[PDB]
Amino acid sequence: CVHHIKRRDIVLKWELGEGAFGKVFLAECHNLLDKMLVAVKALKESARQDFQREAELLTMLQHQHIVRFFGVCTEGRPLLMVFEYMRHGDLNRFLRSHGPDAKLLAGGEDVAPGPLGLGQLLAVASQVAAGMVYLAGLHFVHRDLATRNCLVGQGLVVKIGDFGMSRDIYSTDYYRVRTMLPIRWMPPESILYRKFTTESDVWSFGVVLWEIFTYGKQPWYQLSNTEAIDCITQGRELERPRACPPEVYAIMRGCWQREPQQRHSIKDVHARLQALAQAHHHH
Ligand SMILES: O=C(O)c1cc2c(-c3cccc4ccccc34)nccc2n1Cc1noc(-c2ccccc2)n1
Ligand SMILES: [Cl-]
Repeated sequence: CVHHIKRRDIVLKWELGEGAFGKVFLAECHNLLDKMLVAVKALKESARQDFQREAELLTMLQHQHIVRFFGVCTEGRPLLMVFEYMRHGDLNRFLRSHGPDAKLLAGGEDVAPGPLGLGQLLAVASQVAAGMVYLAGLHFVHRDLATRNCLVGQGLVVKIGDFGMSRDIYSTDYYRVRTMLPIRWMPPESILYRKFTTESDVWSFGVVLWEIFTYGKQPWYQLSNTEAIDCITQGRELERPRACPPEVYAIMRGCWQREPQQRHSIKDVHARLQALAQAHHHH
Protein backbone atom coordinates (compact mmCIF):
# COMPACT_ATOMS: atom_id res chain seq x y z
CA CYS A 1 0.00 0.00 0.00
CA VAL A 2 3.19 2.15 0.33
CA HIS A 3 3.76 4.63 -2.53
CA HIS A 4 7.01 4.25 -4.57
CA ILE A 5 9.11 7.13 -5.95
CA LYS A 6 11.75 6.84 -8.74
CA ARG A 7 15.34 7.65 -7.58
CA ARG A 8 15.77 9.98 -10.59
CA ASP A 9 13.09 12.32 -9.11
CA ILE A 10 14.87 12.64 -5.72
CA VAL A 11 17.61 15.33 -5.98
CA LEU A 12 19.74 15.49 -2.76
CA LYS A 13 20.77 19.06 -1.69
CA TRP A 14 22.36 18.68 1.80
CA GLU A 15 22.43 16.53 4.92
CA LEU A 16 20.09 18.13 7.56
CA GLY A 17 21.12 15.68 10.29
CA GLU A 18 21.88 12.14 11.36
CA GLY A 19 19.79 9.76 13.44
CA ALA A 20 21.17 6.43 14.68
CA PHE A 21 19.24 4.39 12.05
CA GLY A 22 19.73 6.89 9.17
CA LYS A 23 20.72 10.24 7.58
CA VAL A 24 18.30 13.02 6.71
CA PHE A 25 18.69 15.15 3.59
CA LEU A 26 16.99 18.23 2.20
CA ALA A 27 16.04 17.24 -1.31
CA GLU A 28 14.22 18.37 -4.51
CA CYS A 29 11.42 16.05 -5.71
CA HIS A 30 9.79 15.95 -9.17
CA ASN A 31 6.22 14.51 -9.61
CA LEU A 32 4.28 14.46 -6.27
CA LEU A 33 1.35 15.87 -8.40
CA ASP A 34 7.26 20.71 -10.28
CA LYS A 35 10.36 21.20 -7.98
CA MET A 36 8.96 20.45 -4.45
CA LEU A 37 11.24 20.45 -1.34
CA VAL A 38 11.25 17.17 0.69
CA ALA A 39 12.99 15.55 3.71
CA VAL A 40 14.58 12.24 2.67
CA LYS A 41 15.58 9.67 5.36
CA ALA A 42 18.31 7.29 4.05
CA LEU A 43 18.52 3.91 5.89
CA LYS A 44 21.99 2.84 7.17
CA GLU A 45 21.29 -0.95 7.48
CA SER A 46 17.09 -7.60 8.71
CA ALA A 47 16.45 -3.78 8.80
CA ARG A 48 14.59 -4.27 5.43
CA GLN A 49 11.88 -5.80 7.73
CA ASP A 50 11.70 -2.65 10.04
CA PHE A 51 11.77 -0.29 6.95
CA GLN A 52 8.71 -2.08 5.47
CA ARG A 53 6.81 -2.07 8.84
CA GLU A 54 7.53 1.67 9.36
CA ALA A 55 6.64 2.54 5.72
CA GLU A 56 3.29 0.71 6.08
CA LEU A 57 2.52 2.53 9.40
CA LEU A 58 3.50 6.00 7.96
CA THR A 59 1.35 5.19 4.87
CA MET A 60 -1.67 4.70 7.26
CA LEU A 61 -1.03 7.75 9.57
CA GLN A 62 -2.45 10.58 7.39
CA HIS A 63 -3.58 13.76 9.12
CA GLN A 64 -3.60 17.54 8.94
CA HIS A 65 -1.23 17.71 12.05
CA ILE A 66 0.98 14.64 11.37
CA VAL A 67 4.16 15.21 9.28
CA ARG A 68 3.38 14.03 5.68
CA PHE A 69 4.94 10.79 4.44
CA PHE A 70 5.09 10.61 0.60
CA GLY A 71 6.50 7.10 0.13
CA VAL A 72 9.64 5.02 -0.22
CA CYS A 73 12.32 4.34 -2.86
CA THR A 74 13.41 0.69 -2.92
CA GLU A 75 15.12 1.14 -6.39
CA GLY A 76 18.73 0.74 -5.24
CA ARG A 77 20.59 1.45 -2.00
CA PRO A 78 20.38 3.40 0.35
CA LEU A 79 16.70 2.79 1.08
CA LEU A 80 14.80 6.11 1.11
CA MET A 81 11.72 7.44 2.94
CA VAL A 82 10.34 10.74 1.62
CA PHE A 83 8.58 13.28 3.91
CA GLU A 84 7.33 16.88 3.65
CA TYR A 85 9.77 19.76 4.36
CA MET A 86 8.83 22.09 7.25
CA ARG A 87 10.89 25.34 6.76
CA HIS A 88 11.09 26.35 10.47
CA GLY A 89 12.47 23.03 11.74
CA ASP A 90 11.66 21.52 15.12
CA LEU A 91 9.23 23.35 17.46
CA ASN A 92 11.65 23.58 20.44
CA ARG A 93 14.21 25.58 18.49
CA PHE A 94 11.37 27.65 16.97
CA LEU A 95 9.95 28.52 20.44
CA ARG A 96 13.52 29.34 21.63
CA SER A 97 13.94 31.57 18.48
CA HIS A 98 10.61 33.39 19.05
CA GLY A 99 10.83 33.97 22.81
CA PRO A 100 11.78 36.80 25.20
CA ASP A 101 15.26 37.19 23.58
CA ALA A 102 13.99 37.01 19.92
CA LYS A 103 15.37 40.54 18.99
CA LEU A 104 18.87 39.62 20.22
CA LEU A 105 18.80 36.27 18.41
CA ALA A 106 17.26 37.59 15.17
CA GLY A 107 19.05 38.18 11.89
CA GLY A 108 18.98 41.64 10.34
CA GLU A 109 16.18 40.89 7.79
CA ASP A 110 13.98 38.69 10.13
CA VAL A 111 10.26 39.64 10.06
CA ALA A 112 8.84 41.33 13.21
CA PRO A 113 11.38 39.84 15.71
CA GLY A 114 9.85 39.48 19.16
CA PRO A 115 8.13 36.88 21.38
CA LEU A 116 5.10 34.95 20.17
CA GLY A 117 1.92 36.20 21.89
CA LEU A 118 -0.95 34.36 23.61
CA GLY A 119 -2.94 33.78 20.41
CA GLN A 120 0.09 32.21 18.71
CA LEU A 121 1.11 30.11 21.73
CA LEU A 122 -2.56 28.90 21.81
CA ALA A 123 -2.57 28.24 18.01
CA VAL A 124 0.54 25.98 18.41
CA ALA A 125 -0.97 24.20 21.47
CA SER A 126 -4.34 23.54 19.76
CA GLN A 127 -2.70 22.07 16.61
CA VAL A 128 -0.49 19.67 18.71
CA ALA A 129 -3.65 18.63 20.67
CA ALA A 130 -5.47 18.00 17.31
CA GLY A 131 -2.70 15.69 16.06
CA MET A 132 -2.88 13.88 19.48
CA VAL A 133 -6.70 13.58 19.25
CA TYR A 134 -6.12 11.76 15.89
CA LEU A 135 -3.57 9.33 17.38
CA ALA A 136 -5.88 8.57 20.41
CA GLY A 137 -8.77 7.66 18.09
CA LEU A 138 -6.52 5.19 16.19
CA HIS A 139 -5.46 3.71 19.61
CA PHE A 140 -1.91 4.88 18.82
CA VAL A 141 0.52 5.75 21.65
CA HIS A 142 3.22 8.17 20.62
CA ARG A 143 5.64 7.59 23.64
CA ASP A 144 7.91 10.58 22.84
CA LEU A 145 5.61 13.58 22.44
CA ALA A 146 7.70 16.74 23.07
CA THR A 147 8.27 20.05 21.21
CA ARG A 148 11.43 18.52 19.63
CA ASN A 149 9.17 15.91 17.96
CA CYS A 150 7.10 18.67 16.37
CA LEU A 151 7.72 20.60 13.20
CA VAL A 152 6.84 24.15 12.22
CA GLY A 153 6.11 25.28 8.68
CA GLN A 154 5.38 28.76 7.22
CA GLY A 155 2.13 30.32 8.43
CA LEU A 156 2.66 28.85 11.97
CA VAL A 157 1.56 25.35 10.80
CA VAL A 158 2.55 22.86 13.53
CA LYS A 159 2.75 19.09 12.88
CA ILE A 160 3.77 15.98 14.96
CA GLY A 161 6.46 13.45 13.97
CA ASP A 162 8.92 11.16 15.84
CA PHE A 163 12.43 12.02 14.80
CA GLY A 164 15.73 10.21 15.08
CA MET A 165 17.44 13.63 14.63
CA SER A 166 15.58 14.76 17.86
CA ARG A 167 17.34 11.93 19.81
CA ASP A 168 20.71 13.15 18.55
CA ILE A 169 20.26 16.98 18.62
CA TYR A 170 18.46 16.74 21.99
CA SER A 171 20.33 13.70 23.48
CA THR A 172 20.25 15.53 26.92
CA ASP A 173 16.40 15.15 26.96
CA TYR A 174 16.88 11.30 27.29
CA TYR A 175 18.02 9.07 30.20
CA ARG A 176 19.73 5.66 29.82
CA VAL A 177 18.12 2.76 31.83
CA ARG A 178 20.02 0.28 26.13
CA THR A 179 16.72 2.24 26.18
CA MET A 180 16.88 6.06 26.24
CA LEU A 181 13.76 7.39 27.97
CA PRO A 182 12.46 11.03 27.85
CA ILE A 183 11.98 10.93 31.68
CA ARG A 184 11.09 14.70 31.99
CA TRP A 185 7.94 14.23 29.77
CA MET A 186 6.92 10.89 31.34
CA PRO A 187 4.33 10.33 34.13
CA PRO A 188 5.27 8.24 37.25
CA GLU A 189 3.89 4.88 35.98
CA SER A 190 6.01 5.22 32.80
CA ILE A 191 9.15 6.19 34.73
CA LEU A 192 8.53 3.38 37.29
CA TYR A 193 7.14 0.53 35.10
CA ARG A 194 7.41 1.54 31.35
CA LYS A 195 3.58 1.70 31.06
CA PHE A 196 2.92 3.75 27.90
CA THR A 197 -0.75 4.54 27.08
CA THR A 198 -2.95 7.36 25.65
CA GLU A 199 -3.02 8.69 29.32
CA SER A 200 0.84 8.85 29.47
CA ASP A 201 0.72 10.79 26.10
CA VAL A 202 -1.87 13.26 27.59
CA TRP A 203 0.65 13.72 30.47
CA SER A 204 3.39 14.37 27.86
CA PHE A 205 0.97 16.84 26.20
CA GLY A 206 0.74 18.79 29.50
CA VAL A 207 4.58 18.91 29.62
CA VAL A 208 4.54 20.06 25.90
CA LEU A 209 2.09 22.90 27.00
CA TRP A 210 4.58 23.95 29.69
CA GLU A 211 7.38 23.99 26.98
CA ILE A 212 5.22 26.27 24.75
CA PHE A 213 4.47 28.73 27.58
CA THR A 214 8.14 28.77 28.86
CA TYR A 215 9.26 29.35 25.19
CA GLY A 216 11.24 26.09 24.91
CA LYS A 217 12.65 25.62 28.46
CA GLN A 218 13.61 22.04 29.53
CA PRO A 219 11.08 20.65 32.14
CA TRP A 220 12.99 20.60 35.47
CA TYR A 221 15.93 22.48 33.86
CA GLN A 222 17.27 23.18 37.41
CA LEU A 223 17.51 19.42 38.09
CA SER A 224 19.68 16.47 37.14
CA ASN A 225 18.04 13.39 35.61
CA THR A 226 17.90 11.59 39.01
CA GLU A 227 16.55 14.67 40.86
CA ALA A 228 13.83 15.02 38.14
CA ILE A 229 12.93 11.28 38.45
CA ASP A 230 12.34 11.68 42.20
CA CYS A 231 10.37 14.99 41.74
CA ILE A 232 8.08 13.33 39.12
CA THR A 233 7.50 10.12 41.18
CA GLN A 234 6.96 12.19 44.39
CA GLY A 235 4.23 14.11 42.58
CA ARG A 236 5.84 17.55 42.23
CA GLU A 237 4.37 19.67 39.50
CA LEU A 238 6.04 22.09 37.07
CA GLU A 239 5.70 25.75 38.29
CA ARG A 240 3.29 28.00 36.34
CA PRO A 241 5.21 29.70 33.46
CA ARG A 242 5.10 33.59 33.61
CA ALA A 243 3.70 33.73 29.99
CA CYS A 244 1.04 31.11 31.04
CA PRO A 245 -2.56 32.35 31.67
CA PRO A 246 -4.12 30.60 34.77
CA GLU A 247 -6.76 28.73 32.63
CA VAL A 248 -4.00 27.15 30.49
CA TYR A 249 -2.30 26.02 33.76
CA ALA A 250 -5.64 24.35 34.78
CA ILE A 251 -5.42 22.41 31.49
CA MET A 252 -1.85 21.22 32.39
CA ARG A 253 -3.07 20.24 35.87
CA GLY A 254 -5.77 18.18 34.14
CA CYS A 255 -3.12 16.30 32.14
CA TRP A 256 -1.08 15.69 35.32
CA GLN A 257 -3.65 13.97 37.56
CA ARG A 258 -1.63 11.20 39.40
CA GLU A 259 -3.98 8.44 38.26
CA PRO A 260 -3.98 7.77 34.48
CA GLN A 261 -7.84 7.25 34.35
CA GLN A 262 -8.29 10.66 36.18
CA ARG A 263 -6.40 12.63 33.49
CA HIS A 264 -8.44 14.75 31.07
CA SER A 265 -9.06 13.16 27.68
CA ILE A 266 -7.07 14.71 24.84
CA LYS A 267 -10.41 15.62 23.06
CA ASP A 268 -11.48 17.73 26.11
CA VAL A 269 -8.03 19.32 26.30
CA HIS A 270 -8.22 20.14 22.56
CA ALA A 271 -11.80 21.59 22.82
CA ARG A 272 -10.67 23.84 25.72
CA LEU A 273 -7.42 25.08 23.96
CA GLN A 274 -9.58 25.75 20.84
CA ALA A 275 -12.26 27.53 22.99
CA LEU A 276 -9.53 29.81 24.49
CA ALA A 277 -7.83 30.37 21.12
CA GLN A 278 -11.29 31.40 19.69
CA ALA A 279 -11.88 33.82 22.64
CA HIS A 280 -8.57 35.69 21.92
CA HIS A 281 -8.72 35.82 18.01
CA HIS A 282 -10.04 39.43 17.96
CA HIS A 283 -8.32 40.75 21.10
O1 LIG B 1 15.63 12.05 11.81
C1 LIG B 1 14.52 11.72 11.32
O2 LIG B 1 13.97 10.60 11.47
C2 LIG B 1 13.78 12.77 10.56
C3 LIG B 1 13.99 14.11 10.58
C4 LIG B 1 12.95 14.78 9.83
C5 LIG B 1 12.57 16.11 9.49
C6 LIG B 1 13.36 17.31 9.85
C7 LIG B 1 13.74 18.18 8.84
C8 LIG B 1 14.53 19.29 9.08
C9 LIG B 1 14.98 19.57 10.33
C10 LIG B 1 14.64 18.74 11.43
C11 LIG B 1 15.06 19.02 12.75
C12 LIG B 1 14.69 18.21 13.80
C13 LIG B 1 13.89 17.11 13.58
C14 LIG B 1 13.44 16.80 12.33
C15 LIG B 1 13.80 17.59 11.20
N1 LIG B 1 11.48 16.36 8.74
C16 LIG B 1 10.73 15.33 8.32
C17 LIG B 1 11.00 14.00 8.59
C18 LIG B 1 12.13 13.73 9.35
N2 LIG B 1 12.66 12.51 9.77
C19 LIG B 1 12.18 11.20 9.33
C20 LIG B 1 11.01 10.73 10.15
N3 LIG B 1 11.13 9.84 11.09
O3 LIG B 1 9.81 9.74 11.61
C21 LIG B 1 9.07 10.60 10.89
C22 LIG B 1 7.62 10.64 11.12
C23 LIG B 1 6.78 11.34 10.25
C24 LIG B 1 5.41 11.34 10.44
C25 LIG B 1 4.85 10.65 11.50
C26 LIG B 1 5.67 9.97 12.38
C27 LIG B 1 7.05 9.96 12.20
N4 LIG B 1 9.75 11.23 9.99
CL1 LIG C 1 -4.23 27.87 37.50
